[PDB]
Amino acid sequence: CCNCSSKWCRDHSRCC
Repeated sequence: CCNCSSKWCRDHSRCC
């Protein structure tokens, strides 16, 4: 999935 180091990842993905 994306990286939790970027707000986009936390917003464009629920893997965080």
